[PDB]
Amino acid sequence: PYNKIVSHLLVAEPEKIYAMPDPTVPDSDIKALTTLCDLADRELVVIIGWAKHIPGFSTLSLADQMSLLQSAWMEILILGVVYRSLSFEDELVYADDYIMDEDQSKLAGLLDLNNAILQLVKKYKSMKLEKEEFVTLKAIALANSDSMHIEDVEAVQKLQDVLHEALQDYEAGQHMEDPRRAGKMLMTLPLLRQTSTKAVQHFYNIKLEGKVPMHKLFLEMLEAK
Amino acid sequence: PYNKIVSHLLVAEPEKIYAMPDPTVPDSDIKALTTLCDLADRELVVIIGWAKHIPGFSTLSLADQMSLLQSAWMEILILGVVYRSLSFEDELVYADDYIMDEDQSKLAGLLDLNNAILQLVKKYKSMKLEKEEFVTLKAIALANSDSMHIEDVEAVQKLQDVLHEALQDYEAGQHMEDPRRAGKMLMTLPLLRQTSTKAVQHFYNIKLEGKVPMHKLFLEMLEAK
Amino acid sequence: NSLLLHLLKSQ
Amino acid sequence: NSLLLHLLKSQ
Ligand SMILES: O=[N+]([O-])c1ccc2cc[nH]c2c1
Ligand SMILES: O=[N+]([O-])c1ccc2cc[nH]c2c1
Repeated sequence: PYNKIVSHLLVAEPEKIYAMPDPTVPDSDIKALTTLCDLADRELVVIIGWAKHIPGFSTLSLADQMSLLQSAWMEILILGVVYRSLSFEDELVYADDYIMDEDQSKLAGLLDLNNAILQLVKKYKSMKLEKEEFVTLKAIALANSDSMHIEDVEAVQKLQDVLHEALQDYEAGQHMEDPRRAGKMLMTLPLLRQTSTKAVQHFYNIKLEGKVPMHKLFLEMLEAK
Repeated sequence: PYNKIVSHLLVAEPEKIYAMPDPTVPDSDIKALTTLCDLADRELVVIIGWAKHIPGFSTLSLADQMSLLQSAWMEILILGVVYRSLSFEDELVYADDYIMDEDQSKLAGLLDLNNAILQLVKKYKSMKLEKEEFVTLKAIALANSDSMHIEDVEAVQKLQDVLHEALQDYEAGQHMEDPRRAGKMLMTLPLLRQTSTKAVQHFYNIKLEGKVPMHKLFLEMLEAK
Repeated sequence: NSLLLHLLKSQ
Repeated sequence: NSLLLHLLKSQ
């Protein structure tokens, strides 16, 4: 029975979407990446919707709303994979119908990116990350996304402050045994940022190599980096 | 009159070193990068010495000591440039005798890297970063460096905890007016990580391009990434 | 003009 | 063997 912003982000959390890899297409690197880029395109729509439930996000200018999402979108996608993967060992749950082990990662050419995502999984598993913390960190990653293009720096700082205050209140209430738990959660964000950079670089390379079709929204978010 | 670990890191802070660009060599991209890589080689020696004053660092295995420094060395170099640059506008103080403006950054091919370093400067300027916070964040960046190669995960977590506790105690004592200041400082670490990745990538590219001579220690730290 | 903007203005 | 190790063992 905790912080109201945390409560709200929990009920704002979107429903899972399925990858639905085309069962008429033969299994290949191109099929795996096409499947993952299609899933990312669809999850970006859901993410834009979610961001509007984040208290105060909708009061920013449309330019600032776009700036935060263009900076943070891959971090938010990664955190979803991470959260879904916490009850697994050495597997990434991209979706309930798309669980990637080492074998599938090698076949997709994603072994290095997927190993970095697994390092995030193993850290949050050792901290026993709760859904409450997951949704709060997702929002903080959006607010703290270091865009060079913000118009109202004070308004974005205020959003950062509101969500950080929510995280601190939740940990103070729920995790009295570890007075440093909120800071330990914030100290996971550098590896999240690092992994997002590697993922965006990787998918940018795939876009240039021209062999994997990609939807308009995914390509626009990739172009913005 | 504050936290003893902070006090200790302050008196452990190494003396400035000069870049001493060779005055017999004509100004070029190769001279600038040779000067910066030589300065980095020399600062890495100073950094290894400093790390030994960090309470508990010397009790880790030699393997774990090396693992933390191989992961964090560029973040520590960047934080030094950032701190020296806080009283300047749009200039990076690599050393008292090596201050880079836009013009010099373009000539070195460093415009993009130096713009990212300047974003860190402008954030810490807006927070009025103190030397106490700077040395504490430097130590936290070393302890929180996300090496995949640690032997004693619990011992490194314990070091992370000691330094995080120092930061929280210092802000509680010195910055009563902002109960979120310690977390705001921790929320600067993702941009530091991002900038370190860009810097290491850039200098790795220079190493492969084969035109800039580099010293043994700098090349070894670059190889470890 | 951007689909991101479109979706931010939508419903 | 590594100069990093050497300098970590030194003085
Ligand atoms: O690179 N990623 O971490 C990544 C790539 C694609 C998707 C699709 C859904 N979540 C994703 C995450
Ligand atoms: O890429 N850097 O930020 C960088 C590069 C070189 C040096 C030398 C001293 N500090 C440095 C920082």
